[PDB]
Amino acid sequence: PMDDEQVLRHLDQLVNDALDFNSSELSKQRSEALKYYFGEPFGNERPGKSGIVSRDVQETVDWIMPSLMKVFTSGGQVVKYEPDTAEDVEQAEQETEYVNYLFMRKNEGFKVMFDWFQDTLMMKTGVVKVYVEEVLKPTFIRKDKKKREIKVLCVKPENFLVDRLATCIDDARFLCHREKYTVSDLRLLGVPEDVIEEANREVWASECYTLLDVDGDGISELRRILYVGDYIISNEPWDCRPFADLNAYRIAHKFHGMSVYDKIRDIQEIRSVLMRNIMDNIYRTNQGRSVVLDGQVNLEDLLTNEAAGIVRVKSMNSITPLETPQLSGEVYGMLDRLEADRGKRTGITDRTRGLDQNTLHSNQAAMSVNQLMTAAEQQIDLIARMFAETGVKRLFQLLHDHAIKYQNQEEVFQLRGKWVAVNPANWRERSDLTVTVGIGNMNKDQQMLHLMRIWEMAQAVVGGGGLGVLVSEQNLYNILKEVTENAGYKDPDRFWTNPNSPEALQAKAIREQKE
Amino acid sequence: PMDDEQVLRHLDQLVNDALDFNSSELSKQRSEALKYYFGEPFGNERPGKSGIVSRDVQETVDWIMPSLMKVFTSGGQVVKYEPDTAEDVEQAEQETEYVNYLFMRKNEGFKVMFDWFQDTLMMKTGVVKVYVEEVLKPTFIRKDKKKREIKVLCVKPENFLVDRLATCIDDARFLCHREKYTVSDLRLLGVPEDVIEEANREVWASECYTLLDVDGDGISELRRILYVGDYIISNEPWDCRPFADLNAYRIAHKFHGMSVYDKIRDIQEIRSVLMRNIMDNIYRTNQGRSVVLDGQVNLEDLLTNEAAGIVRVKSMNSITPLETPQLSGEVYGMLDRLEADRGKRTGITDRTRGLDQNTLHSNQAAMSVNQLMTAAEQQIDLIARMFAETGVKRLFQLLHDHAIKYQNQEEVFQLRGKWVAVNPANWRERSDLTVTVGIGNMNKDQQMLHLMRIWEMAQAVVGGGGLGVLVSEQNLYNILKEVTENAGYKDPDRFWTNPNSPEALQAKAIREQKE
Repeated sequence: PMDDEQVLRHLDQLVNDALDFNSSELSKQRSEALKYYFGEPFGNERPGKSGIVSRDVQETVDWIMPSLMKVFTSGGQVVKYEPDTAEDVEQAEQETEYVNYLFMRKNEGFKVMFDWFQDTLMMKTGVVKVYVEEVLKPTFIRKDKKKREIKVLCVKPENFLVDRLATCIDDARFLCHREKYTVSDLRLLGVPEDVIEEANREVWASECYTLLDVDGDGISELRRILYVGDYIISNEPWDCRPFADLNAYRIAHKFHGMSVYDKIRDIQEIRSVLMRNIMDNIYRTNQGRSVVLDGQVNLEDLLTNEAAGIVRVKSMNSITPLETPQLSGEVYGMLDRLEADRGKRTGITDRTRGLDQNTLHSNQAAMSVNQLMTAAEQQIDLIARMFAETGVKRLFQLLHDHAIKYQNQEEVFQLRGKWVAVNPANWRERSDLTVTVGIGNMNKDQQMLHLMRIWEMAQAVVGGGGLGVLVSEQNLYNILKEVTENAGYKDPDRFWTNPNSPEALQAKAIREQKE
Repeated sequence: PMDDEQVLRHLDQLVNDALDFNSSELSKQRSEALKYYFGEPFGNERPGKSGIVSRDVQETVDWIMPSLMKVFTSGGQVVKYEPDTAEDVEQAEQETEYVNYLFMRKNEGFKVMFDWFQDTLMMKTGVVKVYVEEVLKPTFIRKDKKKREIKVLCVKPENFLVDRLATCIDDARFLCHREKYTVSDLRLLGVPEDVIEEANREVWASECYTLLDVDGDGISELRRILYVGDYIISNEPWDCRPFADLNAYRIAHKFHGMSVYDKIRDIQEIRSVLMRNIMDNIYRTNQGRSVVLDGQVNLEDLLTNEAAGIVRVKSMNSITPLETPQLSGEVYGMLDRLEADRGKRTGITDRTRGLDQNTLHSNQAAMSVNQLMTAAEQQIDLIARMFAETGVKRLFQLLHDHAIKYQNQEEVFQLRGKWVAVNPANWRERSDLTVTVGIGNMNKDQQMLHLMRIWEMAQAVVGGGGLGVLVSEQNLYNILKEVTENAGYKDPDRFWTNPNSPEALQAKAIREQKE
């Protein structure tokens, strides 16, 4: 109750414990993963022997990434809102397009997404941070005064201290983010002096989000602490934690899931060892092994690698050359099956290429039954599913950060017009069904089903019954509209519009009826 | 506060530190990469033995380049602007076409692009510089006076000193560019004397971009310093750093990403060693290995390579010829799989040739499912995506440097007419979606989907319902306009225009109605 200095030492103790545990465990694991990625020697390499390391996780990551970026960083259809039925187009589409328009094309593009995906695929956990800034450009043309802009950035997860007893973002009692916050930022804040650590002195700082009770009452809400160096700090009650913390594999109830390294390290070790053995056997067979006596053949055949062929002995005549058998063809098959198993584990793409010109293509029905059930239920779809289910948290965080206060700014969603984004509703609910393992039909198959099935059905309806009783031009407009949606030229470039418009009235009730 | 000379020594210290660190680390890495590229010996070659070096990064780079040139140096559709809806054609198309027309066909062509791609694939980072000139030709025909022309150029990245704590272009506190700026340029500037270092004395100069506080206040904005030789300098507050610093692989939060060499050096080493071993084994088997005594067979078989067949000994009769086994066909498989793995890493194009004449071609739907999902999610697409998202910064830099003040010059975009380029808007937003991993359908697939699908859809609409209520002639003109867009004869060579034009009035209300 009424704590002002003991909170500083308590936070310092918590930060020190987090540093020790996180550093030891996660730094060890991530250093192992990074050394595995860059083909660093494992430590068992022998002097005077090749240190051949078969990079195996590099290709795995480089083939996981393009699928995820194709399925995510293409359009703003990743997440919907689905509000109450009558009021949907008023805000749900507007708010979804707004959060898409500010996450993409407004916040460093998808570069943050690339760094986030590297963090979640390499450091076993990828997390970003959402904060605000202020634009005060005194240009008296584009006088954008008092622009409290929202920015999202990756946090270099080595500086993402958090207690282990969370198992979720909204379950931790303490989160620490280590930043620099150089002397320029401190001077802007207003502190008069410096700490132990030219104006810029590369000082270190930290930010703490934790729930406590400093008002002499029960446990209060979240508090943000600008604990830099045990000095003038910024303590303030907060509302929500702006973090996303992917894990990319969703292990049982522990916070940090495994990474690609954690499940392909054995494959990489086996492949590297076998490659070293193969090339060592080749080198030994070419160089040759022989037993020589002491006192004769002192020249050790001049390393036996001299391009002369003359050995010379002294006086001894025998020399015992031992034979090292050459490895059979089974090892080639072992490498082939090792690569096949590595692919089967996560990168089920086979050779990641389609340069088989002799092969042909044939479809029986439903577009080769959905390309053989999406290449037999690719794990990539599940990975994207959970990636989207966790980015729902980021999208909600940005929606809240706009609903508090951003600006009177507008969008370009197929037509001009968007009011101030400070009075939407949160809707407390999001949906990402249109991406992945759910209904989530990929555009190339969703459009095939849609076009073929529904179009032939509609043609049969028009020919047989009539567009009056059954589907009319109003719904035929949608039949074209999602087709153009899959084509990408949705509203303005190919109108087809005719919902109920003044031009539609002339087109329909003048020439089509009085003809 | 009020610093006029300590800034010189501070900048000198920063430049010296950057020189030391950048030189050591990056110069070592780039020298290794360059030696690997030109097939230079690795240092482990033995005297009197073949120094065969199997070049592997050469073909990789020579296959990466053409895809980049095809996807970038073809048309001005790489980057759009997407402004507010109502005012789009007024400036967005105009400004986009202007920046394309000034970067291309006006500034050295794409040679800058070629050098940029070599720099970003060779030295782990490719960066260009954008500056302004002043052409004052007194040709009193083409009186081109006050030609504040903007020019871009690659900067030979060995002269791009920058601190390591940036991790981004607009995050470094200090950027240094080393130039020559010979005595002619110094005399033009107005300095009276020379430095330690014929009129031309190949003098050395440097340009510094860094934020400081020299006005006795808080840390100010960026300053440009003409720090040449610790002499008369040109200090001035600046606005934006004109660099783009491609990295081509987007490693985790460090400035310099890895290059092709950093991931194919192991493959090159393995292939070179294995080829050397193979040819050494062949040469040894042809030459042969035999053991001879001392004092007899002193002629060492005349190096055993004489085309005579007569050996001669002395008086002994034994001779011990040892047998070196010949390499089996398993090494054939090792070479094949090594080439396959080198391709699968980045150069996923298999032999880059389609002279398999016995092969055929067949399609089930969606044009062989989009050439099998773009050859199974080509890494080239992701590389082009990141290049576009990084060159967006360069395009914005050019737009700013032109919108500040350039000239009253015009364009040839499908028609004459373009006003002065000093009053556009920056729009603070760019889009490169029409190229790459996003919706971004490559022209051959976009055109197939668009043309085919939309064409049977429109024909069915016209036959069944009618062009009146549904899609009209205006939207059919858009259909044909994008069809020709995919072909390159867009507006004038095949008009089809009829949007609403003086000829369109007679086309509609005279022939089509009174027939």
